[PDB]
Amino acid sequence: APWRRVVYRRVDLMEESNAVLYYPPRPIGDRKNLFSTIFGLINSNSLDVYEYLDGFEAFTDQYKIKFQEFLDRFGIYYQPSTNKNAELFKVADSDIPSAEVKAYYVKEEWYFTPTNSDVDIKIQAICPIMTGQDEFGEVRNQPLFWIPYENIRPYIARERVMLSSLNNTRNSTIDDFFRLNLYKGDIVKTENLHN
Amino acid sequence: WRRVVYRRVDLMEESNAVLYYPPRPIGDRKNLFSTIFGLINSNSLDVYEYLDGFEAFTDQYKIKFQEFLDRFGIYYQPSTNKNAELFKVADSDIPSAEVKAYYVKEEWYFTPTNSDVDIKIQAICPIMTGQDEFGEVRNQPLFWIPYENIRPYIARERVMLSSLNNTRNSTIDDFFRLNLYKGDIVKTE
Repeated sequence: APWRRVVYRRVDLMEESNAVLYYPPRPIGDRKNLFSTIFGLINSNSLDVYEYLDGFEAFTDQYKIKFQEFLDRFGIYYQPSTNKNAELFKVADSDIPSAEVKAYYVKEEWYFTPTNSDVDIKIQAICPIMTGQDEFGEVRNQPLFWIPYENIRPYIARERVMLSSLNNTRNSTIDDFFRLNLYKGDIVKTENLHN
Repeated sequence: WRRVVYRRVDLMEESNAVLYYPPRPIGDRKNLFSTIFGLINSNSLDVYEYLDGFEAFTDQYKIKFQEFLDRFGIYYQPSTNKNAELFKVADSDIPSAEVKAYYVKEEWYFTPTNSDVDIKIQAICPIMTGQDEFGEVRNQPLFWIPYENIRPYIARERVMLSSLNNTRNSTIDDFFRLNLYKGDIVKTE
């Protein structure tokens, strides 16, 4: 009787509708983009992120990202932290690949409501995709990790963003952008859920 | 004296086709990736995480086979004999046909003899080409194999080479040790 599916969408930050998640490419003054926010939150032990696996998502302790391994894997320069409670490592903004994350994978869950006869679309998780040259000169698109939407929601609910579709209200947040499905992207995968 | 050189070895090229031969195990004949995969599954080979910028052959970066299978979407089932294999993996799900290149890490020794450049293989990295869960075709370095770890096994793997006038005594170890592979330098340290 219940009718559910999982939909994965590729959200390109170069498109006007999604540009809000990219500006500024590197932090300027008080403003930073979504990736710079995410990176800062992982470094401050405020956000649990999970390994990108090809074919499924597992938000378990086994697949929880080991931040140092992540930094070493993607060649991000770091130094020891002078206060382990504030940050796991000392990482300068210029070494953070916030300008290189030009797309996100967005996992949604579609739920049929019996009484309403309508379908509810709810964001479940997001995955930043980094574009850049590897150590061997190859340009690669690399999904970095999965962020369960519940983990990031308290922080993006406190991040104000201007949206032309919302007539540039100063009350809209990044959480509103995702919850209200204001992002645009193509469906890259679908999975029917079998209860 | 020493210098680290990385070479991309394309398995499609005639000179390197011997490492790709056959794309999947034809009865008893298996290619280099199939041998590697089989040894990791039988707990006979230690392989290490591919890191962008450096190689660390330490316990911290040792590949965990199940995590590797999950990460690269290789279908597996529980093993019926844990002593022979960690997991039951069908040949069609083993990406032996999708590994069409390797990164080869070389140590160059130079001397004061003259310009003796002696090239010693240090490690190899299979590169898998294929579509991910989201339809994107990607080139993915899988892991680093220290050459010493694989050497005793590929020293027992016979291969026919036209450059060696098809002797039945040449091994895959000879192919690597004698620098019979061909490829472009992609990085120098």
